[PDB]
Order: sequence, then structure tokens, then C-alpha cells
Amino acid sequence: HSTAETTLDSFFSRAGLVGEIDLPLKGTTNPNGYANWDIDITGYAQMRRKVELFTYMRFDAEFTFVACTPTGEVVPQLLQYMFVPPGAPKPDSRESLAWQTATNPSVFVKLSDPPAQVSVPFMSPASAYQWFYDGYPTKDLEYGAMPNNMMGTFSVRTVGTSKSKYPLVVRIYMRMKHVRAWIPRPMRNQNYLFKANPNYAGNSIKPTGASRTAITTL
Amino acid sequence: GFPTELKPGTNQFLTTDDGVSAPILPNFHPTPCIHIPGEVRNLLELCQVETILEVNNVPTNATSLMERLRFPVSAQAGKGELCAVFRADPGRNGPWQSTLLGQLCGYYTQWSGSLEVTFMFTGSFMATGKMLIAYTPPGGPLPKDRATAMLGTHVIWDFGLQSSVTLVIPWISNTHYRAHARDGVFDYYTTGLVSIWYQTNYVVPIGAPNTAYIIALAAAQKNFTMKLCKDASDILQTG
Amino acid sequence: GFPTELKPGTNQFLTTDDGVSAPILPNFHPTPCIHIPGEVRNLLELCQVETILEVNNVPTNATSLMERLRFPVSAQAGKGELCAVFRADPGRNGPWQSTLLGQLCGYYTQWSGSLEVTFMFTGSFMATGKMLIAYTPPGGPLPKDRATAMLGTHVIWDFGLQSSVTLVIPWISNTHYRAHARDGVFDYYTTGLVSIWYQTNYVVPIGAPNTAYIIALAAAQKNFTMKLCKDASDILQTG
Amino acid sequence: GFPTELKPGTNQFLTTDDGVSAPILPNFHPTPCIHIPGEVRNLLELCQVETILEVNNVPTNATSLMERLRFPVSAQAGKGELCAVFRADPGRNGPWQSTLLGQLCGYYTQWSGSLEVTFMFTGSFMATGKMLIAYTPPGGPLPKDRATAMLGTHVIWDFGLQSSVTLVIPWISNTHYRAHARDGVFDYYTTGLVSIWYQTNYVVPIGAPNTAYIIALAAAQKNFTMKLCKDASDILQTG
Repeated sequence: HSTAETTLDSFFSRAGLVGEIDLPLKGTTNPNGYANWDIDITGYAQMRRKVELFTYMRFDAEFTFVACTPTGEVVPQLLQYMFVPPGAPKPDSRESLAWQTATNPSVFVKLSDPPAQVSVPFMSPASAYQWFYDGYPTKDLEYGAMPNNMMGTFSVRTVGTSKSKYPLVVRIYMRMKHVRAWIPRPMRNQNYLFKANPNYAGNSIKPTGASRTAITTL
Repeated sequence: GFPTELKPGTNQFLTTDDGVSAPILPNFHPTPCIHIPGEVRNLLELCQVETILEVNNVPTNATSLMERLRFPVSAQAGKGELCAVFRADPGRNGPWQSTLLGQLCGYYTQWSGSLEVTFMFTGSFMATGKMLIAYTPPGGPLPKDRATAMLGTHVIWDFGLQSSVTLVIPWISNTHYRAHARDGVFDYYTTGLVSIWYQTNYVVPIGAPNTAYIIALAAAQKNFTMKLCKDASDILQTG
Repeated sequence: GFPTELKPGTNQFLTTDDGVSAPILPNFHPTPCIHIPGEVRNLLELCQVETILEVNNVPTNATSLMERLRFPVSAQAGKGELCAVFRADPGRNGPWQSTLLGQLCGYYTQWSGSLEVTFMFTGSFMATGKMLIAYTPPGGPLPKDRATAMLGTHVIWDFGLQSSVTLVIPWISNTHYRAHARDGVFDYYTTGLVSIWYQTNYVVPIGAPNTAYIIALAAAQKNFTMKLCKDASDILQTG
Repeated sequence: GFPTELKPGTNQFLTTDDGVSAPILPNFHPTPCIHIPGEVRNLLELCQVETILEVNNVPTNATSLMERLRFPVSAQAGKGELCAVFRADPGRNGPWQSTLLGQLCGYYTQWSGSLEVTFMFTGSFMATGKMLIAYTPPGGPLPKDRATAMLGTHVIWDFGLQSSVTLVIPWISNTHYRAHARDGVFDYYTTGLVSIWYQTNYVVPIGAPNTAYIIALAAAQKNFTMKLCKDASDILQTG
């Protein structure tokens, strides 16, 4: 008789994995013992299609950080997680002064210390994050670009003047909370090709669902 | 200080624990929510919306995909002939996948409620005739012929009188668990069946096309429900 | 003791967590706060103060820096000529950097409110004439000539009658985000424009200088606001 | 924050600590409990139920196991002869193991209350006679003969008049501890005894079988109790 599970909040709860940073010792990948991750909630595959059910949305995100070595090991290493709000400058190097700009919230924690966890508010200067924008910002490559949907960047790095002694891997989970949505719309039935637009494969246009032989046979 | 003993589960990270965490920007006052039309609050609102049911889910040829939306009736079909058939399986493959209901059932594991299919005749205004639409509850095998289906819960539809008709499916329940291959799937079995027979033939005067199509629209009653969030999809965000 | 489970975020140091910490000197009674004139409580108090706007931000020659504060008008300028122009971009480079408002916008990311520029004629008392001051909202291109600017929101200023005049900028909003180079900047686009044309020429009797200067003073209305503390500066404490 | 000192026992896992833990599925609304007949709330409900006591626990031959349920009386037995005997040891081996009471005593360490055995004569309707049923409290040795048992707490049973009779065992208490081998067992000692003698012989008219059986049924009074959960069993889930 109850329908608590079919609510928006119920549907979008759960902290999913949306990011993974690699900080190897020897490597082509993030060679300066640091990394910048612009917040992308599409990071959880399944996500995109779920949110793209609505035209507008609003919510808060709870971020939880999981860090270990590639084998999932724990070591005595301290870390800095920096959140650079949109409009704030991300660090270009492992010594950029951005790391010390008070206006960039930062949180420190040892790998041993349990997961780091913080809540981030509804940033957008607009009244709601909008997944679809039918226009351009005052044939073009700026089509469908609602920038005021930026949540910010997360800069991660080993604390200290020198490179870390261990190879590290950070995982970022994100639980969406206090959700409100407007204007529902057709469930994506075609495969996604790009993170930006809704473009699809005009050759590989598949029928929404399983087909059959005749309309008289089951 | 104040005496305390830490209990198991201390320091653990539950991906579903809905506790509170520290606000990164304590002073920030997020831009106020203003009024926006059509806010959705509970998915079951969507489930009660009529979506086109691709009963005719047979053509796959890219340029004939629009054909899945409508099936047809013609003069050529003789009295009694079976026009079409399908099951009352919202979540399983087939016709229901096209409806919004179907797609939402996919993000859930269990469900139950009364459904409701509406048929729309889109033929010429001059055409007339009768179609028998029968429902065979779960278990009952598709009726042999029109007459045997005539004894079951049926509805004679005269599109000469009313261009629309809505059928109610009393009940469907995806609750019976199944562990086939080695992958456990909470499946139907309640495959209720909806058959449609040409009670009379398609009658038309000179000047009117001898074929017309019909559109299936389905939704669930207000007594519908779903349980167990289950994210599943073939479409995902590409690299 | 009392049962407890520690939750993630335990033992972390948030540079913005405003919790409480132990007082190093518990017995210390800090010297009492006495009354001091002009206490500031909220920065927006400052934003409503008139500061000199360096519209004439062109000379850089060290000894001519005082010249940026005032621009001039002269007999030589014929009727209709464009005296000067600038945008309503408090936070961006240019003229506004001189105003206090401008400098405060720099410690913030977003903002919006009505502005207000006041012009002061400092010429000889014997001089007279008219200046047309027009505002072209964001998007509208600088008016071709005086007459076309005459059709826009304008103000005829006769410094023969009143030595001061204040213009209100209805609205400016630095809200539209921009990710150009690879550095994301929440920029204007709302570059409202303020043009100033010689409606009539500069008229003076023998004995009075044929040039006079004007001073721009700006501030924001009480409806001004700012969001997102963002420390940024070229001037820092040297080693 | 708030000052605290962790006390010993912090971080320990007690298999019997009944604290609370985090719900894995916070949104899940488990299918509602509906009404089902015969709900049990406290095991002692079961202990008050009459179960067949296998007094005749002697045959082991697979096909004669049904014989343990009933013992017999016959013409051949002369007056005074001892029909049968057993103890009031619910939890220990022997007869009581068959009763449900007995099996439940096994999941517990201590207990006490009044018991109650009921005898049912299942012979021919034409048979008659008298049986003397005597109880010898704990300590008192099985009475030498019928007459000496006749002086103890006894009951003359004429199955010619009543086909059933119920005896009450005033009290039994498994409380006296014993550390024999090297394995400590909280044993009886209160082995109350129930003897049954042929007061008169078995009398029958021509046409009726010269043997009849009897069934023992036992349960405990409402004053029964048990203490110390102790899981113990010979039957376990096989690999």
C-alpha cells in the first residue's frame, strides 16, 4: 500500500561512484602527483539517462572520498582535497598558489582516517540545473550549452613538498539529496555518443524494444 | 569527558547511509528556487500517463520503425480472424518496452496494480465494423477461436459508434521469483493475454481506403506500485 | 559507556568548518571593547559609497595619473561629437577598477543590482551648455550618433543649470558563466553602455577657460548583492 | 566538539549485544504482515501441549518403531504384577525424548514446574479392570510391590468406567549441578517415579481380544519454566 520508494529522492539517493583519480609513481598518467576533476555527475554510467528524464532539476550532493593504493592497501600518507568553486582558478601545477587560497575549501585527511565526506550546495546561478538548453549563449558549436550548470572542480594531491612514496587511487562517490524535478520527457531510447549533445547514430537507429515475428504470435 | 564505547560499524562507509555531512560552503546562499510548471514528485505520476504501446513490434527496418506504433485492420480479414495479440507484461520485453510505464518498471524489481489499454481507431470516418477484444487471465491459454474468446472477459468494439475504447487489466503481479541460468530474475508468470478478433469484417463505401490503423495507449491505474530500486540499462554514458 | 558509531568525515580537517575549539587561555579576560566611530558590519555598506570612477583611464605616465580621475569638455568639440564612453562592468578591468565598488567585486564571484553614476562639472561658473548622456542596455550597440542615442534612454544635462547629475543603471548581472582558455570565469555580457555626447557646444564669455573637466562618481543602489567569496589579488605580502 | 573518553569494550563485537545497526535499504517498504492462524509467541505455549510419550521405548527394529508409542495390558498378567515404570525426567534420555516437551527442554539448561501425564486405554469396549498408578517422589525407591505402592500417592484406574485418566506430577526440578567426567551437566536427581500395577487382572467376554494397548500423553502445567538458552543437537545441516 505504500509508495515511498517511487519518490524522486528515493530514486536518486544512494552514493554512486562518479570519479576515480590515479596518482602512480612512474607514469604517463598525472605525472605531477596531483589531479583536477571537474564535477561530472554522469560519472556513474547509469546516471545520465535517469536524470535526462526531466528537463530541470535541483539538489545537493554529498561527497565521500575513498583512497588507497591500487591493491586497495592503506598507508601513512596525508592528502589534500581542494574544492575550487566555479569561477575560481584550478591549480596548473603541484605548487600553484591556488592550493593555498582560503576561498577554495580544502580538507585534509590521512589514508588511515575513514572516508572524507562533505556536502556541496546547489551552485548554479539559475533557479535550476537544466539538462537541455535549446539555444546558444550570447550551425554552431555552442548549441545546448547551459554553462550555469557547473558545480565546480575537485583538486586532489599528496600533501608535502615532495612526491608521495606510494602509488595512489582516489574514488569519489556522490549521493544526491533534496531533489526537485520539472517537465518530464521521453526516456532516451538510443545510445549516447557524446557527453555534450543528444546526437545519436543515424545508421544504427534501433527499435526501443525487443521485436517479434508476427503480431499474432507470442 | 563523557563515557562512550564504539560499536561495530564504526568508521564504515555505507553507500546508502543517509546521514549528514559538513557543508563545504557554510556562508553560501544558493540562488532561490522559483516556480516552474509541471514539477514531478513521485514517479507513479508518470506511470499513470498514456504512452504509445508498440503492439506491432515487428518491423525493424530503420525506415519502418514508425510502423511499430500502429497495427492495421482491413477488408481482406474475414469474420472471426485473429487481428492481434500480446501479454500484460509491463516490465518484460516486447510491446511494453515502448511505453513509459515499461521503461520505469526497469529501474525497479517488483510491482503490481491494474493496467489500462486504450485503443484508437484512425481509419476513415466512413468505415464501420466490430472488433472483439478479450482478456484471458494468467494461465488461461490464448482462446482457440473468436467464439471461445467470446465466452471470456471480452468487449465488442464498434468503431462505427465510438472511435475509442479503453480496456482495464484487473491485475498483474511480478512477484514470483525465478533463478534460471544462474542469474535470479523476479519474473511475471502473470502474462495476462489480450486477444483481438474481427467480430465482423471491415466495411466501407466506395471512396474510402480499405485499410486503417489502430493505436494502443497504456498506463497503470492509481493502484499501481513498484518496489526495489534496480538501476539497469543498455544505454550508458560512453567514454 | 554510551554506544556510538563513527561516521565518514571523522578526523578530517575542513578549512571551512566553523566548529569550536579549546580556549588556550581559559582565565584570560580580554580588554573590553569600547565605542569606536564608524563600525562597518556588512561590506555592502561600502559598495553604496561614491568613489571616483577613472573613466579617463588612458594616461599611464606616472605624473599624469591624477588625470585619470577627470575627463574634459571644450569649445573645440562640435555639437553632436561623442565626448566619452564606457561600460557598466563593475568587476571587469577598466574604469571600475578605481572605484571601491570595483575592488570589492574582486573578492567575490557573482553579483547584481542597480548602479548609479554621478557626474560633476568642475568648470568655470560662467560656462554653460548641454551634454547628452545615454545608456544602451546590454546587447544594444553603441549608438551611431547623437540623434540615435537621443532615442535611447538618455538625459540632457545642462551644466548651466545644475552642476551635478546622477544616472541610474537599472541593472547589471555578472551571472553568465564562461570557460574560455581552460580557466573558467563567471563573466558579464551585460556590458551596459554609457555614452556621452556634446548636445550643444561649450559656451563661455571672454575671461573664462575654454576647457573644464568632469568627475565620475559611482556606487551601487541598496539592491546590490554579491556571492561566492573569492580571494584574488596581484598585490600580496612580499617575502 | 563535545568532550568524550572511550571506555573499555570500545570496538568489541559481542555476539549477544542487541544494539542497532544501519539499515542496508532505507527506502524499502517490506511487504505487510497479514493475518495468519496460530501464531506462537512464547515456547511455553508448546510445552503445555500433549505429546505422545514413548514409554515403551524398547523396540528399535525399524518396522516396530510405531510400537514405542503404546504399551500393553493382557489377561496373562496376574493381579499385582508391575505393568510398567518410568521417571519424571523431561530433559534426560528415555521416554521423554519423544514428547515435544522433552525436545524443547534440550534447547535450555534449567527448568521446573508441575507435569501432567494422561493415559488412554485403547482396548476393546467390552474390557474392564483396574490399574494402580503410583508416583514415588524423588528419592523414594520404586515400591517393592503393589501393596507398598498402594500406600504412596496412587490412583486406582478402572478403564471399565473411564477410558482416560490424567496424573499430575507435583514437581520436578533440574537445578542440581553435576561435574562428572570433565563435562559439567546441570542434571535432575529429582527422578520422580511413576509405577503402574495390575490392581486386578484384565477381564473380557468371549469375542474380545485379550490384549489392549495404552497411550501416554504428557505436557507441563502453566507453572512450567525454562532458563539458559543452550543450543545442542545431534541433527545438523549436512555439508
